[PDB]
Amino acid sequence: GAMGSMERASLIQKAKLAEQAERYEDMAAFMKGAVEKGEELSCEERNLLSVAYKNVVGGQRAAWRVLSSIEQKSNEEGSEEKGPEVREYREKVETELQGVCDTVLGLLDSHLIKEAGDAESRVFYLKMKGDYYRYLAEVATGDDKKRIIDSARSAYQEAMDISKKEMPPTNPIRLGLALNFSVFHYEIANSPEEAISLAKTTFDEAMADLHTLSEDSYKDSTLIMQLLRDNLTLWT
Amino acid sequence: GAMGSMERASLIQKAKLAEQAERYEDMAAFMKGAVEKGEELSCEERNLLSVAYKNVVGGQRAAWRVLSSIEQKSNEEGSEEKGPEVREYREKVETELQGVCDTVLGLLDSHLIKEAGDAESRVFYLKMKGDYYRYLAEVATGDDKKRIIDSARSAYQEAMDISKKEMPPTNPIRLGLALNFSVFHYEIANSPEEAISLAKTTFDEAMADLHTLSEDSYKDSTLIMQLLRDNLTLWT
Amino acid sequence: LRRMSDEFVD
Amino acid sequence: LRRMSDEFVD
Ligand SMILES: [Ca+2]
Ligand SMILES: [Ca+2]
Ligand SMILES: [Ca+2]
Ligand SMILES: [Ca+2]
Ligand SMILES: [Ca+2]
Ligand SMILES: [Ca+2]
Ligand SMILES: [Ca+2]
Ligand SMILES: [Ca+2]
Ligand SMILES: [Ca+2]
Ligand SMILES: [Ca+2]
Ligand SMILES: [Cl-]
Ligand SMILES: [Cl-]
Repeated sequence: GAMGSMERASLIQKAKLAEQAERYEDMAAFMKGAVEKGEELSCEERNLLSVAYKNVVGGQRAAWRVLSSIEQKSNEEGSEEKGPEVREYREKVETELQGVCDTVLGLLDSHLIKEAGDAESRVFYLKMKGDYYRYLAEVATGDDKKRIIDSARSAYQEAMDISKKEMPPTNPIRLGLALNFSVFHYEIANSPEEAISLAKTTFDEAMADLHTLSEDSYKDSTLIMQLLRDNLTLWT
Repeated sequence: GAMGSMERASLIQKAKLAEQAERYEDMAAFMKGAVEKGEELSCEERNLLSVAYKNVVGGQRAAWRVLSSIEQKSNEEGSEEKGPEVREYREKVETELQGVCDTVLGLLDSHLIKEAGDAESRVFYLKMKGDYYRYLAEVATGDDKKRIIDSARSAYQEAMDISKKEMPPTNPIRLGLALNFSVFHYEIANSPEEAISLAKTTFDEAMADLHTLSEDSYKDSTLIMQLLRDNLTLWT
Repeated sequence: LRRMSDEFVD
Repeated sequence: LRRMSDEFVD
């Protein structure tokens, strides 16, 4: 695309600059360019890709929630008719959000996942696939809502299976996967008991493996364990 | 442009929605569309226009400052050569910033200023003209730096002359103009004494007129007076 | 507060 | 801190 003429290394360099400047749209475009060079991504590069798109879609999701709330209140009894503008603008943001999700899922399918053989990379990309299908599910209302949900479920489940086989219970990728899958269960799949069970089991199994870790790894793992605990506190 | 097919009132409605969703690029595009309908703007509409572009350019300016600082450190003695990427990306952000400034200045010249006859509107637009020339001055380094600075000065000065003749010393537009002109003097024109003198005189003349104001107007005016005081404290 | 999803980086 | 420019709305 537009990044076709720029060196891979220069794209990565500029992605890091964009991060420092909080220019996440730019960061995402640079990382998309890097992916499209066709080489596998390093651990650091995978994280740059994730950070960029998480921030972009994060802003869109927050905007969508604001507009959806306004729209929902417009369709209450006693609410004055204000015309099509709220729906139109919500639809505009929604379409742009769906576009970003489709872009990420496209990168994963062409060809990040198929080339990813190590557990760390494969679990990372499958978690991402689950996440971006989950974001599509957040705004889905039509025929394909069930299929979008199933796509998220399937990606998360494959990731969980690999992570349980190949990674320690304290691995931050494994922990973040379980966290997000538990949110999927609670928010998307209408399965709060599964969400709670997964969060509890994940936390407890990590707790039991902390003794194996260095100070720095301990800090990393306990950070994410706290997020699991925060959700458990909210949900129980 | 792209907003040519949308009703004026719908553009304004959506600008307000975009503000609530913190979608300032969208807000700015909607307000540009509204301006290009060719009708004068109300006080509320003028404020929507200002808020939108202030937020857009604000993000660009913050990014530019980050990248410029990195670039400046790259050109120190003992710094390792990292290639053209820092300069290139700083230039990219700078060009986009200049583009936004040119867009705003274009709207003011075609034809907001010439149609603005009331003091409140005319001072508002001339202040805006000064502000966006000031933002151009922040990144200017070439032949035209002096002319850009003079353009900012001239707009601010015309605004000040009208505001002193036609507005009370506590008018928030007059106060915000004087605040920004004082920043121009301090930061752009290398005239810290003029900056301090203007901020002091403005504050003192507002103080003496507060007794004329309602509770609500008092709150508005004292808010901006505090910004003048904050700068005086930093500068002295 | 809103529930947490993953924000680990790395 | 950084100096203030106008943030009045309105
Ligand atoms: Ca190429
Ligand atoms: Ca190459
Ligand atoms: Ca839709
Ligand atoms: Ca491989
Ligand atoms: Ca292993
Ligand atoms: Ca038209
Ligand atoms: Ca019309
Ligand atoms: Ca330049
Ligand atoms: Ca007029
Ligand atoms: Ca008057
Ligand atoms: Cl729209
Ligand atoms: Cl660039």
